Amino acid sequence: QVQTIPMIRGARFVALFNQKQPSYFMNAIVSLYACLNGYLDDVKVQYVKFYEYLLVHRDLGIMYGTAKNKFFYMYVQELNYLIRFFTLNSPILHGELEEMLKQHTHLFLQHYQSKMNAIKSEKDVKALKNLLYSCKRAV
Amino acid sequence: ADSVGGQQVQTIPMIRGARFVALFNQKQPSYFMNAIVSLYACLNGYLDDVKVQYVKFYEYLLVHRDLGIMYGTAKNKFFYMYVQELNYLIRFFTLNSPILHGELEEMLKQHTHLFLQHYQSKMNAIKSEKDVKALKNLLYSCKRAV
Amino acid sequence: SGKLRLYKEKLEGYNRFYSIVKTIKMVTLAKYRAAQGRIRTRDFSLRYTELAFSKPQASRDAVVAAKNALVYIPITTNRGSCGALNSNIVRCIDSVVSSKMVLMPVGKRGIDSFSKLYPDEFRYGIINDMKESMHFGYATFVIENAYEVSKDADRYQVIFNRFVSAGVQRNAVYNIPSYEKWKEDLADAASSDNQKNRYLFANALQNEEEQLIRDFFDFHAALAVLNAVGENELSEQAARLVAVEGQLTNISSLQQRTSSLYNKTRQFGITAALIEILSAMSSLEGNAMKGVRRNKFWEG
Amino acid sequence: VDHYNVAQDVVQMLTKYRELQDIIAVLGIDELSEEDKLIVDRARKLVKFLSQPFQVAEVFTGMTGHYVQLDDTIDSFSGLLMGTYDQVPEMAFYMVGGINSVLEKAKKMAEEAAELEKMRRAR
Ligand SMILES: O=c1ccn([C@@H]2O[C@H](COP(=O)(O)OP(=O)(O)OP(=O)(O)O)[C@@H](O)[C@H]2O)c(=O)[nH]1
Repeated sequence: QVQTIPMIRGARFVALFNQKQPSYFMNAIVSLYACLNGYLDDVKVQYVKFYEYLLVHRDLGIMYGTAKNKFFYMYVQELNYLIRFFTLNSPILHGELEEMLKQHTHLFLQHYQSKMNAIKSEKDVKALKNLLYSCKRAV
Repeated sequence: ADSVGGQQVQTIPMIRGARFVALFNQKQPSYFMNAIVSLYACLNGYLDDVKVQYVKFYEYLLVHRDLGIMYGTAKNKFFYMYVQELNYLIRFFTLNSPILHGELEEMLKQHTHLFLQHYQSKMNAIKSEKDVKALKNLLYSCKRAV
Repeated sequence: SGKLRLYKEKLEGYNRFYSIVKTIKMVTLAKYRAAQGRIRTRDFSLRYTELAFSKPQASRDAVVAAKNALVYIPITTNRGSCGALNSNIVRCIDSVVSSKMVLMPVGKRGIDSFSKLYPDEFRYGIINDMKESMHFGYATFVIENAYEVSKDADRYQVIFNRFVSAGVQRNAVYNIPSYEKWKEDLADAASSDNQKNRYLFANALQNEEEQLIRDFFDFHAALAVLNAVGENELSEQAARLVAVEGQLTNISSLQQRTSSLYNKTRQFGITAALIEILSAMSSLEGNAMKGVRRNKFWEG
Repeated sequence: VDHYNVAQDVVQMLTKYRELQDIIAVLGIDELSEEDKLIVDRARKLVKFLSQPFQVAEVFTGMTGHYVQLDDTIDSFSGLLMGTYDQVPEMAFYMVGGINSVLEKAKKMAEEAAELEKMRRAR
């Protein structure tokens, strides 16, 4: 099974398309940009939904104190119209967008995926499945 | 279903299915006693050693003839295929009953032994231009005789 | 209606096709289930054969300097439906075509493919009925014919299929240099530091008599042929099972596409016939006209 | 949510059991991986556990009927999927209601087996 770059991103895109409720414009576009730029290459397919949830409804950098962005924090819903206005590739919002994405990817791979890859107990497996079910149904 | 090529293997279920599917060929309706007896014989394996082509002839001898009486070997007291009034006894008492089960098996065993010993042995030894035709005509006649 | 039954006949044919193909799967699975044993008992007969013939040489110097017949013995299956094995082998042979190429293919498909493709180069082919197990005698028959085809041959090559796993069937090559070139290399591996791994093996053969060496050469050549045909059979049955499954699914998709057109046709046929009748009913009703009513209208 | 997760897990296991069933046809169960031989054991227990004896047939079949509660069914299947009841024999799930019935049937089967073995040793 040869997995080139297009194949990896396509699979991640398909997983992201799984939705139950309509998504806010800022959350959806940000997640699409992250996947398009390869930030989810290291993230396993089954963990994409959990990765997306942490990006929208959580903030890892603030949690672990490694964030320095001035404005581009995803809890700021007001940024949606700023993104709609300029673009996600504008120099105004491009640098901070990359920085927060890199920090979020680095923290997720370091803390969450590493632990999820080291689960063998049947009880823990059941807990992980329940967690994935909840995340898939909620962003 | 696997017999379309592959040289279908003759297990006991197949060895008995073929006889069943060959006993179902008939022209005139069969008296209940004759039909039930023939099915029972094929069900318990008395026709396993009988070739599929000779089944109808075997059934005809069982019904319209009595090999045991012919060779003076029959030992049953009442259970004979020429007693057409046993039909209602069989209807009241199933063939799998001690009243009739013992004699039924004895008659079937004796008839099967005599048939293999005398008739089928000669059939497998037919080598001629007229005997083969006579055998073929006989089998066809027995096909539509019972 | 004939049109509706045309689909029904078409779908009737596809049904029998599925049954027959499924019967093919049953046959191959039995042969594969009994041919799976070699997987356990292989990879040990050809140990000193490696030393005799294993020479990772370049692919150009070997064929460029051919002054004598280069004989090829591709392994091909008698029956089709195997897959791309025969096609790839032909591609592997087409890639090595030369002036001195002689072909002695194995199997009807190889003969049929190469008799048309390479009539002049093709001399004749060997055919084995897949009734007994692939034995030494068959390999000895391949070699004897190969020598008689071209005794003064620079090399004899065998191109077969190696069954790596149930879903992996690669193409493998056994190149067998004739006696003169082999004994010359065996003489250099003995004297010289070059070919260290073969130094002890070569000197242990030069000590013995020549006839023994010739017998040794033929014997190991036969073993290589025996391995190739044995593997090519196992790859064949494994490939046929994969291919037959593909045919089953293709014949199932057609059964689901011709059934829809048959159930769509019956619905349209019922609707149209009924519409025709009602149109005639309405025409005969419209042409009818009510006459003057001859009743006591005043009496009311 | 627990009901939905259990139901989807059961469906997934049954679907996998079908593909594994076809794989063994070409291979044999001994070839399958030990994950796919624990999954072919749990699935068979599930198939047997979805049967049930109905009280309407208490007369013509002779077996006391069962009326399994919703919560009891969810818990029983959830435990089975995890692997808690991996020691119970397969037949203990056949024509039973709930998890307690499974335990009772298993004990009766164990007692019957012990008595038969004890009788055999005597002779
Ligand atoms: O006139 C001769 C001389 C030698 N030879 C053959 O050359 C080889 C030399 O063989 P070796 O010198 O290596 O050993 P050896 O005498 O112990 O051999 P064995 O009898 O144990 O096999 C042996 O195989 C011998 O038969 C002949 O056949 N004829």
